[PDB]
Amino acid sequence: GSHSMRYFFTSVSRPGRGEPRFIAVGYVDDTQFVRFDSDAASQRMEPRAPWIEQEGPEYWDGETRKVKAHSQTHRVDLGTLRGYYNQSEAGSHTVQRMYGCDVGSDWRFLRGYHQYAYDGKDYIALKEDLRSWTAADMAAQTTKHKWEAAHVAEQLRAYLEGTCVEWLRRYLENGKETLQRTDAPKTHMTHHAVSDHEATLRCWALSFYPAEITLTWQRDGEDQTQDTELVETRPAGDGTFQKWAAVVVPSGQEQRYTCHVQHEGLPKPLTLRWE
Amino acid sequence: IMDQVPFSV
Amino acid sequence: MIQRTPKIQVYSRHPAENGKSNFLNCYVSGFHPSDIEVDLLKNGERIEKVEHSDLSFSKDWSFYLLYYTEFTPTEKDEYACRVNHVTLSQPKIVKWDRDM
Amino acid sequence: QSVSQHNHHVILSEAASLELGCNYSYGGTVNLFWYVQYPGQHLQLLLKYFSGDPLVKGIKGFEAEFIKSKFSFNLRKPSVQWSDTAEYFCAVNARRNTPLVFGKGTRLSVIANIQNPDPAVYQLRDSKSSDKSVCLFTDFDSQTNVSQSKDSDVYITDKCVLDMRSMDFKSNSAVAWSNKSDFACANAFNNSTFFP
Amino acid sequence: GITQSPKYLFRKEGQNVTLSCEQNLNHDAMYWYRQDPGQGLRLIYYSQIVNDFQKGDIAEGYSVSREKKESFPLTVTSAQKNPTAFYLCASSITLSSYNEQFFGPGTRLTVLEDLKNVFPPEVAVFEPSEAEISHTQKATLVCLATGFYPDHVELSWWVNGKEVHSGVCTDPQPLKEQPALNDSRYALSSRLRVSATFWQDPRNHFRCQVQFYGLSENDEWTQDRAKPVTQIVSAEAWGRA
Repeated sequence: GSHSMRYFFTSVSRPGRGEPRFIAVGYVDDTQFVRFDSDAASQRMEPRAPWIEQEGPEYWDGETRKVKAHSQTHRVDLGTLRGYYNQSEAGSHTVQRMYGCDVGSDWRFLRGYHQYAYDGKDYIALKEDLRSWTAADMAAQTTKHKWEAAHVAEQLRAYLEGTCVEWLRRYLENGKETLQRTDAPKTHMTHHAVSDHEATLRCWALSFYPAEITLTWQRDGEDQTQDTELVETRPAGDGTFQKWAAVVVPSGQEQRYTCHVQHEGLPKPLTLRWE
Repeated sequence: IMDQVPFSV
Repeated sequence: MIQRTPKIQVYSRHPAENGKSNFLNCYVSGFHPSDIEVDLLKNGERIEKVEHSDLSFSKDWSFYLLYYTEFTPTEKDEYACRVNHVTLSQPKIVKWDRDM
Repeated sequence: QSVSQHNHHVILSEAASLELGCNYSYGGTVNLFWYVQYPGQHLQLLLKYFSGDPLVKGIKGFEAEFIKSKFSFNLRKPSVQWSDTAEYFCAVNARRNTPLVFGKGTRLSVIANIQNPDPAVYQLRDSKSSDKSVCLFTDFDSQTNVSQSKDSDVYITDKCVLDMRSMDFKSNSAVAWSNKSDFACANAFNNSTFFP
Repeated sequence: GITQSPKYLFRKEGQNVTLSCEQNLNHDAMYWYRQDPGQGLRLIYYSQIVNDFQKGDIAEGYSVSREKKESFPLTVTSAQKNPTAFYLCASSITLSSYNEQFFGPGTRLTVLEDLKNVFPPEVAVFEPSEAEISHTQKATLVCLATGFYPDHVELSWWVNGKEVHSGVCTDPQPLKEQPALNDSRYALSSRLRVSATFWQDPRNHFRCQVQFYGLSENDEWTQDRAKPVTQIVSAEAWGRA
């Protein structure tokens, strides 16, 4: 189906102690493939997926220089933003940046994005047309006016609509055995009696890729929400994901409840029932 | 690959 | 300044089976700022060699990290995750439940 | 990284075609630029490849062709003008946080077209009425060589092309003067015609 | 836009000189180049953003700083032993490939050992001859700047209060007034050609202006003649029916 490449950048100021901590990661869909950590000893962009190992040394030289240039800009932004909000020099603050591109099932351009956050709140973001900006407050309006006069949206649009889509297609081809292979969830249910009249039914979904999935509980066919607990999708650690949904049902009425699992790797939706 | 060096805020 | 308490999940990579090698995971997510201390515990003591994923963040800009180490579950050993964050007045201990 | 402009000096008559070669040694995606430096002026961008059409139109009838396979960005103009006499620089950027790289440059000399040559030597007197005067050799064709002075007491400037753009008229001119008593405009340019 | 140190400047042996370069374009990246005759543009130093600068290809003998976003001062130390050099400053929005560089006017830096032979120019305008007016119906004015040292001048023509470029050509190189001497003073000529009708109008005002680059105001001068400071010398001429 659809696909996406995304890059994440985080810079945390450590005033008085040195340069900001800088961490950068790259994702194709739900798979990380590159990383950089300013506290690592290599001081280089590093691979994190097997299909990116096919890139020559000039790839890693280019990505290392560009990723360090990102950290230099964030280093100055932390100082600039500190002055925009009249903050003190002794406090720690965080800059976050995310951008990338989505493609459809035909691998043609679908949308691009470029977003920026200060201290975990929206600061400025590129709009859908990739030609204008959304400023979240007065301090960001100064950035918006600066970035509009410099026409930096033209440069980003050329990357998001061109370079970004071209390399996403290349990665999907070089990693077709992993990025294009779907992993259906392996499901099972557990039963635990919390008393002599109620029981907990937990519907499990393990070892699936990609991470998108929906678990819904139904009683006699109608949806259920009360006494239903749903946990966030979590990484298993091997490239696949896990998720479970639980419900507290009366004893002797377990056969009235059904768990419905929907995932790309499933030809038809799964239906789970305890007896 | 990622984008080139960004403009400062 | 917005602060977010981390959500904590302790679990194994594969379904737990006594006497079989596995991986103990601790997934912290939805927290801010990124500064966090996570430790994997075996019977109250810290596990030495523990790896973690590279820092990333969700659409709401909250961070998430995965801490993990190889282990072999038994019947008597108790495992847990110890998390300290600026939003916590005291480090939080979450014991490993085999069915959660 | 390096940028190669193969012609160091190009001399062209007016209305002739211009073809300045440019090649780069970097093997990835690039952005490309052509800069022009007119005499007495600073470097200014002539045209650039941003994206899209490999044939890039520029100012003053210039056009460049970006060929990815040949790693070339040759600059062309179908009919050069005298006002195109300048220095031309090719520049390529390699998208890996490295500064823009310029070629060695190409000096373009456009031979001025003199339509109605009328060579003459005139005497011009100082406006402050100091009895000083200079000799003006003007309106000669471009194939005429104005040789230097053969005496340190006599000064002869190189030839000089002015353009009266309102009349579409270009003319050559050289100036001679001397503080000697034997000096005269009749024999000022004999080393190289109407004489009043 | 971008501004830098004056188009001409000189230094003495054992002295360091700092060339200024400023821009109000809100640009992050700034550059310093040295333009050599056969080598093109050679990068000395470049600054991706404030507080960050990296060496170019010929950084030896030079130093820079970037404590502010607007300024990128280049310092030429005494270890740099080039008798003459042309320095260009540039800036761009970022170091990105999509951003072209804007260039300053440039600066010629000369090694001047003895300052006692620095002289400003004398300027005179020579009026067109009646022979040219009758023969071609055109009138050529000739401006002559003489006796200046070093060859740091900028000649311009002004007609009725406005600078003119049409019908103007200036010698590309000055002449040595004493060509056998290494410290000879220089001479420069220029031509402005107008129609005979225009010159024959007495209301028309012609002016040749020469900007000379010499000593600054804070330089020491212990000679008999006037201090040959940076100044403008001019000569004018009006029409003749």
